[PDB]
Amino acid sequence: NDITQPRIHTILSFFFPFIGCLSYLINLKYPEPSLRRQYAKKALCVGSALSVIYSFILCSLLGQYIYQYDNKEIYGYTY
Amino acid sequence: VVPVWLIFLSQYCSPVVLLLLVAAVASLALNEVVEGVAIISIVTLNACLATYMEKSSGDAIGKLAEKLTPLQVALNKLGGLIGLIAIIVLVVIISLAVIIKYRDPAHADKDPTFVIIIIGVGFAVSSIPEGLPMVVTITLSAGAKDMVKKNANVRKLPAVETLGCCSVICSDKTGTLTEGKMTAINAVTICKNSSLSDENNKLTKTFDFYPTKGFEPCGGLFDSNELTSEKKKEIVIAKNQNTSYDKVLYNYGNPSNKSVIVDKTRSLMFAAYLNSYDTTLSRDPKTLKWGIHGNMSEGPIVVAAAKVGYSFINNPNHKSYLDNFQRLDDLEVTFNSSRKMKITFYKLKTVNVFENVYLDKPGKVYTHVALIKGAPDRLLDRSTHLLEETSMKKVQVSWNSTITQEERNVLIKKNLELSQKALRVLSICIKPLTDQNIEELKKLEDADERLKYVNYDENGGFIPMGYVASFDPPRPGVKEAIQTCREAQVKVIMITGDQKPTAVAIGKLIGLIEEKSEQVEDINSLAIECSELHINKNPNEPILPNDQLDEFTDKILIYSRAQPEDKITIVQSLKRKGYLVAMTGDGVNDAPALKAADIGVAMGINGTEVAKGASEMILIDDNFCTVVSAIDVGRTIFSNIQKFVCFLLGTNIGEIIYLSVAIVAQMPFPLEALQILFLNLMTDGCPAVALSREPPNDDNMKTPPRPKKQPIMTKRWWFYGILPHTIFEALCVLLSLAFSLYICTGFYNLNGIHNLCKTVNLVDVNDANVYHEYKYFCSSYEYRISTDYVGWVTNVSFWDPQNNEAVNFWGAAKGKVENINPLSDIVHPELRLRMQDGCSGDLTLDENGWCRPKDNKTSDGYNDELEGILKKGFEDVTAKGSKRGRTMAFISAVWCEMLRAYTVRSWEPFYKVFNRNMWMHLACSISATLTFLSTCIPGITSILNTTCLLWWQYLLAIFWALLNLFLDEIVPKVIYRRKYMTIKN
Repeated sequence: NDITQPRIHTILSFFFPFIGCLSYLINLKYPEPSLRRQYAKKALCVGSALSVIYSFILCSLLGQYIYQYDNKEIYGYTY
Repeated sequence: VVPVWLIFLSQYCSPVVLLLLVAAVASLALNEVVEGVAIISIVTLNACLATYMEKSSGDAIGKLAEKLTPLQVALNKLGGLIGLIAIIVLVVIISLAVIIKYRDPAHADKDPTFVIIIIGVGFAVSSIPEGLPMVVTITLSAGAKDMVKKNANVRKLPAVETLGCCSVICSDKTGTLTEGKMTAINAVTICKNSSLSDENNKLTKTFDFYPTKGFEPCGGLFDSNELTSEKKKEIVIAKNQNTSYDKVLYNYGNPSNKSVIVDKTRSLMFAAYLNSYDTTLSRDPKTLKWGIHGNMSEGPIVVAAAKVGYSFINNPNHKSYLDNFQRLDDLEVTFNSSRKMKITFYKLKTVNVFENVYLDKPGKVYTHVALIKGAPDRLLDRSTHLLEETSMKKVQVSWNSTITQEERNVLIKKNLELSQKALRVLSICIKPLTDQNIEELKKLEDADERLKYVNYDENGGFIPMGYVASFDPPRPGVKEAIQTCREAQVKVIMITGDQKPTAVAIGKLIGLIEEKSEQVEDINSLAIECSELHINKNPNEPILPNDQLDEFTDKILIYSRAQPEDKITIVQSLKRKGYLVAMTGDGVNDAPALKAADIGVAMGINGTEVAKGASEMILIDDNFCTVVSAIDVGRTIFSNIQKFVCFLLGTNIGEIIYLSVAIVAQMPFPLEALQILFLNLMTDGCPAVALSREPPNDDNMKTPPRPKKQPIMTKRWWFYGILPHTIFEALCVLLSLAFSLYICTGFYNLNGIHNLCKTVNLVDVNDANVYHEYKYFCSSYEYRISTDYVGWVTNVSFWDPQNNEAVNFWGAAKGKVENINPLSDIVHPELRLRMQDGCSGDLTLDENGWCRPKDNKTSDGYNDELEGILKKGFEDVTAKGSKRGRTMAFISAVWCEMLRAYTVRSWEPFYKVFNRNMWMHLACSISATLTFLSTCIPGITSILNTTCLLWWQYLLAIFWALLNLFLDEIVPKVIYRRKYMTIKN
């Protein structure tokens, strides 16, 4: 019934998105109307959205700066 | 229980898993095992989740209330049919693609027939609903868990399925609809020639108890006609003070008010109390809450007595007063549903007086008294004499005159008025007796069954003194629950043992009978007594013919004067009429009725072991409203499976449609062999399985009950939901693939891409007129988005003369160029410098200066490092562009099928119900994250054959999926809303 630890998990999820989902996974036992489970739902939503966005950004950067440049091939304009 | 390993092994026997294992033969045949293994991975994951949920249902069921469910076997059959149809269609499409010499711009080193066969196998594995048994198991187990959470313990898994389709509820009034805490409300005193009476009848008068809160003993008796709410609330005020209600109004229950009327009321209450030796008032040991022990029906008499005295809490001397009246245990008549009265015998401490009411009879001394309590309808008819008030001195039994017909009607219409207002009435009678009368009663060979001597006598010794009316308060939520049932079009029938006017009154109070039904006689049209269920209108006749009973009782809503064994007839009639009967009972004699009912319901704590062993579910809540929530959850359990099957069909038909269109239109296949297996795993399993935990819709408790014969897919889910999503998804994915290939390689169809690569023919040496084929140059047009330049660029492949090997050159020239001439000024200076010195040795330079081998270059070593030639399997710019385009199409397909999960959930527009489920958020983001990561992880991309995209490429791939969210904001769910969700046009 403590609101502090799901909030801590929500904040910490900004540096590792899998933490937010773990937050909802761990305290599902608590009753739904409790503030702890509501903040756990918020943690899961934040973790999921940040997971999608972080995967997008990481993959885009990885492509544009590694996979765009195969070592052996040659590149000219706009490369 | 079934062994866990046996449960895990058994789930592979479902038809869809069997079909997937049939497709897994590719791992043993001459095919790619690295892609056929993933089918086993999907099957193993589904089996693991399903066996976990089945094992958990084995815990939530059985131990908490004490092989396939018909829905499960029907849905397994449906999944098998879907798999067979998909396999047949894909077989036709793949045979068409093989008869035509179809081939891909990539996969040049492999045989096209094997590639297209493996792609068809992957499409078959996707289109077969391999997750259907797993989702049905999860939905049923989670539904049972939800039922247990809502105080409804289901004993059998099939009970969860059958509850949603239930169309009638039969519940006992007492215990289920109304709480068993009966409290006294009025009491009527009967004495002719009395000085005080109601409406100047001079024979009867009514009295009212206050306060009337549950089983609380303190209070008194007052006059009904004078106690308004204003005078009642001031009596409630200062109730903590000692007994002083006389300051407000005359309290007839105060023993200090020794008057004739008070004497009669005391006599009636003392006669009532002596019949209640089986019950006693009590208080909780940890809370100042009153209570009652013993029979529930006898309870309110003791509480009523405590308000006029005759209780240990009022005076400790009451124990000796009761001890003065010894009891004759030999003649006691026990109460049961067949007799409907109970008789007790006691000895008096006097000669011919009882609570100042005189039983004087010449030549007889009445040392004993017989007290009777029971239903008025079985004691009033045999009444012989009443009490009479003589002058203003004493009340004596009127031995002088028998009860006339008008005198009987005096009691009759008062009983009629008191039985209304939802009050049940108990009539108390007496018979004076002597020692010789007790000896005669003991000499009777008959048991306590008849004891006819008490009721009938040649001297007419049978006196009813009055009535006691008690209210049976309805449970707090029963009215809302019945209103919800009416909105759900599930018929609600009350079965009760109370009298017929009482039954109709309590039904009207709790809302079974509306005031709008007064246009017809609700007294007889809906509420009937059980005596009417026989051809002759009396219980002696056994039964009434079925062909008339089924037609007579189809309008009836309330049954009165019922018996536990009669419930069987009601269940049979309703079952013959076509309803799915859920009947409630305690199990003493109605266990066969519960068993014969479609959904037996044990009455929780009050129910016996037989009821809990015969019923399909147990109401631990001890409340009727739980059955309504039970029907709601049962309906949600089928609705979630319906949504899941809609998702499956609407995505896995669109897959086949766009594959067929790609093959027909000579486009590259929109998905790889294992890309489609990854798509299947990332749109079923997650988030399609997350549809199993959807909360109830706003109209799932408003639609009529689903008939059992109704198919899972009504035509409403075909004209909208399935077909308009398959067509839209095919359009979106095909347009994404076409625009993707146009952006990435400059052409959108296989003919354009293949003609885009230049080939040369070399005549064989050992075989005359036989020609080998090679490629010596490739072009491509790729759209570019960058800070420096936005627009088309051209990329080429050629045999590099400086490095003497095939190389890939990107961005040779800005804008599309028909024939790239490296000696021109348009070409990038590096490419011009790399070949301006001329071709390397023995090579040709006539056609634009590219390095093509001369016509005499043939050797039997096909693709064996021949100079001037790109090797087979080398990734030309055409092949790389096609791979990038197929990656964008794959991501678009995943985000098009996954986003359907957000519009399947409810017919309401998705923006209102977005946050309604969290498991769908988890599964949707898992799918999205694994889609983005599968195209950038170096290990995964080497087997999925995907290449990592640019940021604007990812936005372009996703946007073709968000265009499929116009399935909600435009058409056709708006059409469905306007045609069915609109309350009125």
